[PDB]
Amino acid sequence: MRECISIHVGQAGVQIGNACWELYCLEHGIQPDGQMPSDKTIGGGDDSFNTFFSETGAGKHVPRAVFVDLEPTVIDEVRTGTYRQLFHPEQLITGKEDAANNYARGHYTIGKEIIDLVLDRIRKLADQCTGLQGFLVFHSFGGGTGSGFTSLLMERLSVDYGKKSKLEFSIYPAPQVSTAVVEPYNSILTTHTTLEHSDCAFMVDNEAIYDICRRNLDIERPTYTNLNRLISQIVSSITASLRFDGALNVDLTEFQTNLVPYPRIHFPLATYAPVISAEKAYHEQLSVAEITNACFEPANQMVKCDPRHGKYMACCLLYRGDVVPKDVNAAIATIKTKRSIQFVDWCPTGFKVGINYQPPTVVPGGDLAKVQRAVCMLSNTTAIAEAWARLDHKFDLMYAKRAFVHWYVGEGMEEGEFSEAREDMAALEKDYEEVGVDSV
Amino acid sequence: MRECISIHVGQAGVQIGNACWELYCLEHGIQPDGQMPSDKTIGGGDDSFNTFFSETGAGKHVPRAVFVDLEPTVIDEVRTGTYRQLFHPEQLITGKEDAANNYARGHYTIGKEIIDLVLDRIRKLADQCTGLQGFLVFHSFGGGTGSGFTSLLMERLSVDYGKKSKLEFSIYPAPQVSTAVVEPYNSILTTHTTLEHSDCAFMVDNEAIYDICRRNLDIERPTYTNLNRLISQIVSSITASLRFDGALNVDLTEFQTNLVPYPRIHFPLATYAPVISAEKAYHEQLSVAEITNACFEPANQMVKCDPRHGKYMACCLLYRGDVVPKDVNAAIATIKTKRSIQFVDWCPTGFKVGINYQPPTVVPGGDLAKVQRAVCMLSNTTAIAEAWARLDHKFDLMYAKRAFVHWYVGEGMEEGEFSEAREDMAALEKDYEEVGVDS
Amino acid sequence: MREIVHIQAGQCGNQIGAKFWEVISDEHGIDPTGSYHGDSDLQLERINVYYNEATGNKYVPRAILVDLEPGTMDSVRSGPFGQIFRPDNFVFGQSGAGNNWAKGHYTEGAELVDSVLDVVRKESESCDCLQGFQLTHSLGGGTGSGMGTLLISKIREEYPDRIMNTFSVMPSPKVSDTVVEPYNATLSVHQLVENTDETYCIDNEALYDICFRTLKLTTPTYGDLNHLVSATMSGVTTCLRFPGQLNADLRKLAVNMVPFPRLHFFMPGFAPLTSRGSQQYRALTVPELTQQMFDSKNMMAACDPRHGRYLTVAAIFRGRMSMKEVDEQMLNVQNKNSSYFVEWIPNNVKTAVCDIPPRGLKMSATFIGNSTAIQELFKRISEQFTAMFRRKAFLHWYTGEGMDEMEFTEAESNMNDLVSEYQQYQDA
Amino acid sequence: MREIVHIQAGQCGNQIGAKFWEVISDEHGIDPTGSYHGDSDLQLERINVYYNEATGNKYVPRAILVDLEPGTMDSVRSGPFGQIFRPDNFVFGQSGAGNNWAKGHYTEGAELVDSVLDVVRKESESCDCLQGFQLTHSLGGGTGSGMGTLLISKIREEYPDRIMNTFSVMPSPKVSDTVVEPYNATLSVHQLVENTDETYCIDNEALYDICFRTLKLTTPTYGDLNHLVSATMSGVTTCLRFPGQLNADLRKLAVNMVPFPRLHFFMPGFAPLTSRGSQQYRALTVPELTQQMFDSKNMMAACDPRHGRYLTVAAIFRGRMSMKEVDEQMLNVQNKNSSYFVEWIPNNVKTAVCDIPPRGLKMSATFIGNSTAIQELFKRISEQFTAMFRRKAFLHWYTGEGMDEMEFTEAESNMNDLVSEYQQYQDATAD
Ligand SMILES: C/C(=C\c1csc(C)n1)[C@H]1C[C@H]2O[C@H]2CCC[C@@H](C)[C@H](O)[C@@H](C)C(=O)C(C)(C)[C@@H](O)CC(=O)O1
Ligand SMILES: C/C(=C\c1csc(C)n1)[C@H]1C[C@H]2O[C@H]2CCC[C@@H](C)[C@H](O)[C@@H](C)C(=O)C(C)(C)[C@@H](O)CC(=O)O1
Ligand SMILES: Nc1nc2c(ncn2[C@@H]2O[C@H](COP(=O)(O)OP(=O)(O)OP(=O)(O)O)[C@@H](O)[C@H]2O)c(=O)[nH]1
Ligand SMILES: Nc1nc2c(ncn2[C@@H]2O[C@H](COP(=O)(O)OP(=O)(O)OP(=O)(O)O)[C@@H](O)[C@H]2O)c(=O)[nH]1
Ligand SMILES: COc1cc2c(c(OC)c1OC)-c1ccc(OC)c(=O)cc1[C@@H](NC(C)=O)CC2
Ligand SMILES: Nc1nc2c(ncn2[C@@H]2O[C@H](COP(=O)(O)OP(=O)(O)O)[C@@H](O)[C@H]2O)c(=O)[nH]1
Ligand SMILES: Nc1nc2c(ncn2[C@@H]2O[C@H](COP(=O)(O)OP(=O)(O)O)[C@@H](O)[C@H]2O)c(=O)[nH]1
Ligand SMILES: [Ca+2]
Ligand SMILES: [Ca+2]
Ligand SMILES: [Ca+2]
Ligand SMILES: [Ca+2]
Ligand SMILES: [Mg+2]
Ligand SMILES: [Mg+2]
Ligand SMILES: [Mg+2]
Ligand SMILES: [Mg+2]
Repeated sequence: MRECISIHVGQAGVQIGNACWELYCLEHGIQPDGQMPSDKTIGGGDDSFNTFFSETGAGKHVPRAVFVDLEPTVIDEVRTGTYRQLFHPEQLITGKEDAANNYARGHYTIGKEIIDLVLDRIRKLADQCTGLQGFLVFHSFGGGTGSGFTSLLMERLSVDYGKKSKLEFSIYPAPQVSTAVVEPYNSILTTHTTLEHSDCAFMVDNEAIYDICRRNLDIERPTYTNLNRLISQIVSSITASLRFDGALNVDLTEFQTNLVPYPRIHFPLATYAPVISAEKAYHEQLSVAEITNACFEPANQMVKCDPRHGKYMACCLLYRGDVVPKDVNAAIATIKTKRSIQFVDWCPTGFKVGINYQPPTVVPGGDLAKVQRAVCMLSNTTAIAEAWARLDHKFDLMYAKRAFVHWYVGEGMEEGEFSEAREDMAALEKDYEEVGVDSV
Repeated sequence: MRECISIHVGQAGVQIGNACWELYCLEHGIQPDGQMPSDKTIGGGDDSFNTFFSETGAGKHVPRAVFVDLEPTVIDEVRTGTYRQLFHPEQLITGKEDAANNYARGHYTIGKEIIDLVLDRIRKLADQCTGLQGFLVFHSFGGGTGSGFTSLLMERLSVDYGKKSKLEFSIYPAPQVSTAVVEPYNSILTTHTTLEHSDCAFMVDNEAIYDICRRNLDIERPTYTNLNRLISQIVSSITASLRFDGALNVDLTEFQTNLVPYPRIHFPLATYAPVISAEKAYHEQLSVAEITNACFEPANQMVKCDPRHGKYMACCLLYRGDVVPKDVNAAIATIKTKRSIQFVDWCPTGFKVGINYQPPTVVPGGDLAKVQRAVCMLSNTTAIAEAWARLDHKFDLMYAKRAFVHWYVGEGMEEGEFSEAREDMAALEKDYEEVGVDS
Repeated sequence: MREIVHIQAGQCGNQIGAKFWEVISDEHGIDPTGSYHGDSDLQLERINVYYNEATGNKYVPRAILVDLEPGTMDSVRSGPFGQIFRPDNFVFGQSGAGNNWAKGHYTEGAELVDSVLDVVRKESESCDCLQGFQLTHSLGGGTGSGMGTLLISKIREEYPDRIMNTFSVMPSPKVSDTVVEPYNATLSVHQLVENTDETYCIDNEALYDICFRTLKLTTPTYGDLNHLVSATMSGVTTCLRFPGQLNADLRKLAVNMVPFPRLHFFMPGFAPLTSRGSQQYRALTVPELTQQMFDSKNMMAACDPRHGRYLTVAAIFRGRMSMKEVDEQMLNVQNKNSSYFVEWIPNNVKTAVCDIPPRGLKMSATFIGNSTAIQELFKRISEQFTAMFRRKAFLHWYTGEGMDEMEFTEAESNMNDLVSEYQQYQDA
Repeated sequence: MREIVHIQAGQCGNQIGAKFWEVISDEHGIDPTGSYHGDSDLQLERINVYYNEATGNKYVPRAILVDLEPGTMDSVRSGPFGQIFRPDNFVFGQSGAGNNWAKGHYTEGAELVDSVLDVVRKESESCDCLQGFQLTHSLGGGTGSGMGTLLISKIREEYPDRIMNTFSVMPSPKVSDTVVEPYNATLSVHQLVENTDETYCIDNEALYDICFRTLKLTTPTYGDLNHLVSATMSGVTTCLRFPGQLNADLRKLAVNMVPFPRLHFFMPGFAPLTSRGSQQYRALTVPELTQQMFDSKNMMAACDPRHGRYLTVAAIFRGRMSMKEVDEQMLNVQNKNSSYFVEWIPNNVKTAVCDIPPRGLKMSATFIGNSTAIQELFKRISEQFTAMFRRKAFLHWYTGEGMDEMEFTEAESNMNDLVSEYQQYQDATAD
């Protein structure tokens, strides 16, 4: 009941999916062959972990997930890796030719050849559900498949599932690990296209994650592997409310009510603490107060922006591990008197708290120290608009000269689609301004 | 024998009725069984007690009474109680849900549905009367049933038995006891609708009975049982002339003749003496002069008011026990010289005296001590108009804000009835002022 | 006036309702299986007001359990006294109401409502002479607020002449689940004003303040708040459940407590409330109960009664005590605060005494006030509503379920009229 | 897989093509017989891009050898890896082309083009997923420049959505004294500007100057020039042949490197290039490599990047090195030369690192630049064309095959336009 189907699109979506499902398996005690010794319900159940795993008669716990990519090399690693026995072959869909970092190819030329097959597999997953709650979609902004195919997919899902809720986990481009100079184009196009079809979207700034790995983890040159293990910790914290239950656990949809005051303003800022290496964790024991203060340090955000220069519209704190409410309350009382936390005048100044008692988990060979308690903060702040502004600026620099545009026109797109998307971004920035202005 | 029919309406009427019929049976030596050994005429007779009791061929003596309540829990007590065998089922009429302290609900909503059954049961008792003189009606002012249903009943009795007399025993609301906020409303509404259908009404103020029980019976917190046993002693004093051989107040018309010169001013003040605690071992026996003086003490009255600041229209002294006329005349001679007793100019300054030789009976296990002589004074004095002033003032306070009025309009009554009743009360206070004052 | 049909809806409605049934079942000597094991026939004289009799001297609560998600009612089945409820009176959906009044009232709720009415109708049919209904719910969520008020409207349609009585929990930022609570509560109050005869306003802000300031609990849980609610619900219903010098029912209570049809929102209160642990054994006295029962800090809906006037007051004392001392104390309390009681309703304070104290206490007192200071409560919600509504924040959760802004504007206007009505009698 | 079809036309095309196959066969562990004998599995992960897998574990170059004269064919066949090429993929004529572009493009070449297309089709039909074609040829002669650009047109008509990639050797008088080379080149650039998606400009003038001035070689031979070509071709195809993230196929490279369809002519460079005497006393480091592949004298096109602006740049490092250091060095060089990079294309320098170094080097670096300064190359060929066309020298040589004079005028005006475009984007500002 309340099942969630995860959809991993493109290299970023797939590799992040890999990280997440390995971590989920560790958190629930599911082995790489799908067996879950601790589950005495054989063939099914209504446990909290069933929101994410279906069960076969032979006792296998199978991710409610589809992995999709327009070329095979990335999914082939899943097909031959440690968790290859976890997924049914039908959940892993690949084409033969990718989108060449081109949104036009992902949404049209190549995407149209595989979209129906993908929807058919999603339908098979949906039919196994007694109360499908919605979808979680993992993709990059910059790739041709992550942008174009994801947009196409979201539009088709709005047709087949109506207003059934669709959440995004989106990789926002950063120069340090960038693979295309056209990532700003793809980013603006996909954001314009999916804006109406997404209910909530968690952006992960690759530069922010890169910086956190370098600073807090003492990793000289962080790879995708480093970044993805951190990202999965954030995703796990966000979905823990769906996968575990407890007296003080709060469902993600309850937070979602607080996080989205208007349909378009649906981009929460995530912060996660503590991020610390084993070497540095061997000495300090980080208290509830310490990790909560960490949440209001700009260097710990998943998107580079300055919340001090914006206004808050919602703050949710998602604790997991050894945390009792008395200590949360005392911590929050401290932050309210030491930090510059300005709310809009139309929204109550209050922190929404959820606590999961299951301790954070680390993957063996990881870089994160095992800690006793952790917190993920989700806030809706106008400061996240800074991220849109930087992207829009790169778009404008190239689009004034129409650089690289012929690659999109050649694949059937028109310049009108570009200026449409950019005006929608301009309106989004103006929206973030209006919600911040004091009432009359 | 001219027969009299008692109607007990609502909780207060029913519980007071229980107490009265218990006391009647004790006074006439009628067993809870219904047998009366002293009655040698089996299955009939023309004795004075036959005015209140019928007879069966089996020697059962049946109260000429009817009990009506719109909910069953109070009459159930009559059914499963000591004198359960006295009555037969046709005499106890119960409903399902009550009038909720709402005059309109008792008169209009629920009364409409049960009035014909009640009159049918009354017609059955009247059909066994060779010469019915009229009705004695017991009810509270404040209850929804006691006020609303009673007034509907009085209207119908005036239609079905136009010639017969109707007497009221009415319980005036008092906070010290158990009153609902809207009792003043019900009190004025019922007084207005009943005014022209009642010939003589005996008001008992719960506040006065309460204080008599505390002061003279040393009862810390009087219950309904204490109050009703004292009230029934008063009621017994008033009806004894109808239940025993005698020549004063021997039929219901005589109550009106002796006590009510003006029909509207038909609210006699009852004063009773002595009230002696049954716990007091050594009590000195009061003389005729002493109990007769007590008849002029405000503390002994059924309504707290000051007869000194009013005018008398009639006075009736009813003695029970060891009393001779000589001592009554001596007592009257003294009281007239030591008290402020002013009568209206258009009446004689006099006293109607009645002596019943049989002494007051006290319920075994009650609060009242057996005495050798008692007196109940019935006086038509304008001082009782104080009771109306108090009531009308409370009415004005709520009605000025239309407080609670929606409860009454919701049952089909018009807001105008409120004003009509209040003007009728203003006229009643003015009538008293004319009879009693001399600017 | 005998039977009351009880309905509990949503998470808060079912949690407080479950405690209500635990507490009064203990008082009436009913064990979690429905068998009587008490020592007094006082316990059974009016047991039929809230319980039906089955076979084997079994007593079954005349209670209907409603929710749009199964979680809370599974907790109720698993909790203490879970076995006591009629299995067929559990009516629940699977979708939930997402803390959304519109979902509870118009879309998800509309699909479940007829099933609930089948159970209500079946229970009413078994009543010798049905008095009316009591409903437990919160106003800040979706099921209790939205579907509870939908249920009330349907029941009034099928039983227009019965008393509708609710125990309604008001939201507060101090104990809040979502920001949209002021929307859900304003929409519900508009329904209550129109379709209930008596509503006990149980304010989560006051419950929190009592647990914090008075009982010295740093981290108040819903369990603490609900123990306060259970004690107040037991006290207010005492007169209905036990024999005494008062043969009352819901209708006589309403006629005496509600002078104007819209002003039917009561301010409940309980005494004693004492923090641990020394005083816990100290004998409490009638003067202390009476003074504590009238203290503003002891009220379960906090609207300092000193800022308003009392239209009516009912007070219920429980345990063996001196009724003379009770009278003296109530009289002196009135004499000491008679500026706080409207002079145009004579004798507007009524006292009742019941011999059976609640479990765990030698004596207690329960307050029920119809005070104009309740306006502060509606004013508080009104401000939270307008701060958001003026910017139309969060409206999309409601507009997406079919509602439009006019309905919000209407509810807000109706509630401001209620405030100014209460204000009108505060100065008369 | 994502297969590439290789085509080599003419003398130059077949010489540099053959060395290309020799060098990458060594890097992937393929012996001259076509058997695999390497050690690392990275050698076979993407072997399919350039090799078919036949029976017996043999690997056959997906290559087509074309010429208008039987010569070379034999030298290729009697060379180091001659027995590795598929016998049916040799398509040769006899008449020759005599360094006459018209003979290659319109007459004798046209007579042979259909035989070549059948082999192209036969190789393509067996590709699991063909990505495009690469052609090696010269612009100075007749077969490679003339018949090569004809092959390009014919292939572009049957596979219009595939990438057309060329390695085009530019003519210089310091290496070839054949007089009509300036004409042949201009006719070829006219074709390349319109029918190829990406063209590596391999300049014989620059290869000559690197050998003379940097390697200090008295008399540079074609073997020297071709060793530079083979090192560059190895580098610029590293990302295609080994597992990697950046520029992993022809289309992603083009999408990253070609901001405007006509400006698709790349300027390659290689590092290290060290004179024999200095190698012993010159450290081989990441800062050394980065500094040197941005040096104007190290470009394999005779031009000065300091004279123009970089539209886009791809840099590829090979061998065991520190990713942190590469990142720091590449940013350093962009910071210290910022004015040389157009400001309206953010993040226009992309960097890949492959762990497998080329033969004989601990580490190397390959530069692929799309710079406006390449206009200098097209100006040089334009100068030599206008000094040979004003007096109509040799025109008959081409009119004798049917060509009108305007075809020379259009191929020249189109090249002047190409220069003007490079200048247009060289001067465009962002503010
Ligand atoms: C009357 C009480 C105590 C008391 C005071 S003096 C005496 C003899 N007893 C009760 C009040 C009962 O209505 C019930 C509400 C109590 C709520 C508790 C669940 C509370 O959460 C608990 C943790 C406490 O703080 C106390 C145990 C101190 C509680 O008894 C407070 C109180 O007034 O209890
Ligand atoms: C610079 C070189 C090596 C080196 C090793 S350590 C260092 C600073 N440099 C190699 C690089 C190899 O890619 C090959 C290009 C050389 C082409 C040869 C045909 C060249 O013409 C040859 C005759 C030479 O000049 C040397 C033999 C000195 C050559 O090995 C050095 C050189 O520049 O190439
Ligand atoms: N965090 C993270 N970012 C990644 C990962 N893989 C790619 N990216 C980023 O995603 C962007 C490129 O999108 P990709 O996912 O590689 O592209 P794709 O969806 O495969 O699209 P095409 O290859 O064009 O069909 C760049 O900004 C990369 O840095 C990954 O595993 N983790
Ligand atoms: N003296 C005395 N007063 C009583 C008794 N019972 C009720 N009262 C008073 O009567 C008034 C209330 O009227 P009730 O008789 O209870 O009401 P009811 O006629 O049953 O009408 P509803 O119950 O409203 O339908 C209050 O003033 C009570 O104090 C009683 O037995 N004796
Ligand atoms: C069954 O429950 C109750 C029912 C009632 C009352 C009440 O409060 C004491 C209750 O117990 C709490 C009641 C209330 C208030 C009154 O005055 C505002 C009144 O006049 C009168 C009353 C009650 N009557 C008396 C005499 O107390 C009747 C209605
Ligand atoms: N006092 C109290 N309040 C509660 C309880 N549960 C929820 N609430 C309050 O109810 C509101 C949320 O309503 P809820 O009952 O959860 O929503 P529903 O299930 O849709 O009807 C919030 O203001 C909560 O503070 C409870 O057990 N006790
Ligand atoms: N770098 C290089 N250039 C060559 C080679 N062979 C010929 N050239 C150049 O090729 C041009 C003429 O090309 P050629 O192969 O003879 O023409 P074709 O065979 O008729 O197409 C001249 O400018 C030569 O400098 C070679 O092996 N390497
Ligand atoms: Ca299971
Ligand atoms: Ca007889
Ligand atoms: Ca449904
Ligand atoms: Ca039905
Ligand atoms: Mg991919
Ligand atoms: Mg009654
Ligand atoms: Mg809830
Ligand atoms: Mg030659």
